[PDB]
Amino acid sequence: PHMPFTLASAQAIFAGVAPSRIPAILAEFNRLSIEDRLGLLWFAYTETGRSITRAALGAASMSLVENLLNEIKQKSRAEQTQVMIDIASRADTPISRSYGYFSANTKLGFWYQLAEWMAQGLVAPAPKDYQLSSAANDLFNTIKKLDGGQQIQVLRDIVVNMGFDASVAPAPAPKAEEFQFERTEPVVSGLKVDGINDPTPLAYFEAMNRDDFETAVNLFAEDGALQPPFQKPIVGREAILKYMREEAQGLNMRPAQGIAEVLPDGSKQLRVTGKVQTPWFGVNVAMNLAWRFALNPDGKIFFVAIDMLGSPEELLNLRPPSYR
Ligand SMILES: CC1=C(/C=C/C(C)=C/C=C/C(C)=C/C=C/C=C(C)/C=C/C=C(C)/C=C/C2=C(C)C(=O)CCC2(C)C)C(C)(C)CCC1
Repeated sequence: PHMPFTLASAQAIFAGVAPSRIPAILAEFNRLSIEDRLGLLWFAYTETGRSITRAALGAASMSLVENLLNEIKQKSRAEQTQVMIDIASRADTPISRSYGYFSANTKLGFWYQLAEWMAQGLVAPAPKDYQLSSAANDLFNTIKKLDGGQQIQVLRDIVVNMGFDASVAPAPAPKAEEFQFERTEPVVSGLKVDGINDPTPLAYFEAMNRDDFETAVNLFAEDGALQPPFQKPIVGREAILKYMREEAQGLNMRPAQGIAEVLPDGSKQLRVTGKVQTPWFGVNVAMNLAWRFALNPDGKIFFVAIDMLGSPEELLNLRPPSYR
């Protein structure tokens, strides 16, 4: 009584989340000292900071970054050093709580602008000067082996999980942290995805590529879910649309091959792969992704998982029975 999908059985399609070195890297990072973490972030960012899109965030998000960074700027070098520690360790402090309330791209923008100020000498370069442990230097080496997309996904996971959240069920973020980006490249040309004819996943890509989230969210079942890489599923159309507006806007998605299986009741499981650009890096970083779709018999998306991949070989279709 495989059908219909539940969230669990949907999560399990095509052997579940694509295998990755990222979880072990994040777990190892989280066991380091706070100084080792900040120092490693300085070096990790020194690889990738050149290719970051300058001036990416919109006005309202930039105002939040700049207000908080102002409060930081007029602290002493010692207090500034301590504030980076408080945020990075998710300490209960006013500034760490303020950071905790930021949507994800506002958090990334905060550190971007801080890193610029650290270069103007407007803020203490304490991360630059931290003495890394062997464990930290070993982890650095491991990270440098990841592909470009994997490296920025590690940075992102680390940055967005910083700050203190005082509430177990916080409010949705302000409507001004929505639609943060303005596109630079033309919308991706009408997709041919070798192996995928089903109109649902093709409409999904078409809508997301032109920021048409009203279309995209209406492709979901009422109780449908969207699972971002190494994140919990976002469930129902209200939550999914809010998330799409906050975090899935301005992406260029180039799925190019995939496969389907039809279940006896007409449900369908699909796994599509290809390359995606984030407005944070533009054409500079092509992330290798897989989308795993579970469709109900009416063609609605019950579930879509987005898995971060690491290699060209992971783009190919998986091989039953184990889906390797
Ligand atoms: C901290 C720190 C520092 C500064 C760090 C800085 C400055 C880091 C900046 C990092 C940035 C900017 C990273 C951005 C990463 C963005 C990524 C990896 C985006 C991936 C997006 C994906 C994969 C989306 C795919 C999706 C698809 C395809 C769907 O179909 C549905 C939606 C969605 C799931 C969204 C300094 C140096 C001061 C030292 C002290 C500590």
